[PDB]
Amino acid sequence: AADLAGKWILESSENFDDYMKAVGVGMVMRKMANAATPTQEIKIDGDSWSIKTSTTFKTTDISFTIGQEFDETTGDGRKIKTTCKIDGNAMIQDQKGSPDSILSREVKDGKMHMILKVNDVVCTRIFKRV
Ligand SMILES: CCCCCC/C=C\CCCCCCCC(=O)O
Repeated sequence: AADLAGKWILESSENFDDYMKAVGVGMVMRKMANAATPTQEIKIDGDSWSIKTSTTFKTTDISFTIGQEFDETTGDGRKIKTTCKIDGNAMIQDQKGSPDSILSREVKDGKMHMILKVNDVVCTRIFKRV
């Protein structure tokens, strides 16, 4: 999953609104989130990762070590417990909370494919390298 490193910007999104409804995001925040075109900046050093997700207004930062659970507060304010793993080319972010989510990032054809899963919802957000 080493190629995930660098800076990325949203290029396409499918079913993000349904993902947001499923994790309980309110209408006002969903409208703002759907209207955003975020960047992700990903740094990797060994099993040390950080990811900064930015819009012009609001940023979130997380840092973690592969395999080691950490406390995370999502952009929408949910408190969760997250453990990140590597499965081949993908880094998978297993988020435990109310509800659980699984977020995977994998580079395919030079684009970062992010897949956000909650219940039976599958959201796909594709990012291009900046
Ligand atoms: C992520 C911070 C800016 C938006 C604030 C949170 C709004 C809605 C919750 C979105 C879920 C967070 C996952 C976004 C993944 C991404 O686009 O990179």
